[PDB]
Amino acid sequence: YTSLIHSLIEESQNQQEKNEQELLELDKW
Amino acid sequence: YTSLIHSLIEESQNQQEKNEQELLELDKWASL
Amino acid sequence: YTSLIHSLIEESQNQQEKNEQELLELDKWASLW
Amino acid sequence: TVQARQLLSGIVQQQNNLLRAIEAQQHLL
Amino acid sequence: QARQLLSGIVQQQNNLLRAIEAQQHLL
Amino acid sequence: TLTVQARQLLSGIVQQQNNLLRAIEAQQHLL
Repeated sequence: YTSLIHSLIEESQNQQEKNEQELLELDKW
Repeated sequence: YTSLIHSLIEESQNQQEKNEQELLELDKWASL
Repeated sequence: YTSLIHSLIEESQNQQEKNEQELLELDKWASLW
Repeated sequence: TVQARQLLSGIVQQQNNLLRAIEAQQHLL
Repeated sequence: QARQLLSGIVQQQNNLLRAIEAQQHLL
Repeated sequence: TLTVQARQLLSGIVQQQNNLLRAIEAQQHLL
């Protein structure tokens, strides 16, 4: 299960950075 | 703790499926 | 590690109480409006 | 803006359970 | 564009939940 | 005005996910 956890954590990190962009993109309104 | 985690995970799965359903209804009649 | 986790737990507990309070007043501050 | 409140509430309520799950897992660890 | 973030967030929720779920298996 | 109080919660929610993710990472490093 550990390879899966590593992959899920990296996906999360990438999703977090995206959401913060998409919120920062909603901040530029 | 094991029983308590299994229950919270299962309540979350429920809440996820509902959160997903709801986001579709929001998306549904927002596209109207 | 345990010091780090419990730091994150506590800050999540604080952020959760904050989000929950914000959610509340947000809801009332509408229904009434 | 009503169906957004139901979603926001379900998000915040599920973040509470993620956080609880983590708390409880911390006693297992 | 908040409704695309809204979907980003619900998506995060699932990411997080599945990590905890997987970690439980380890335990 | 109400549309402003909902951008606060959204930042607060997104920060909470960063909070929880960081904890899960830390805890996986112990696990």
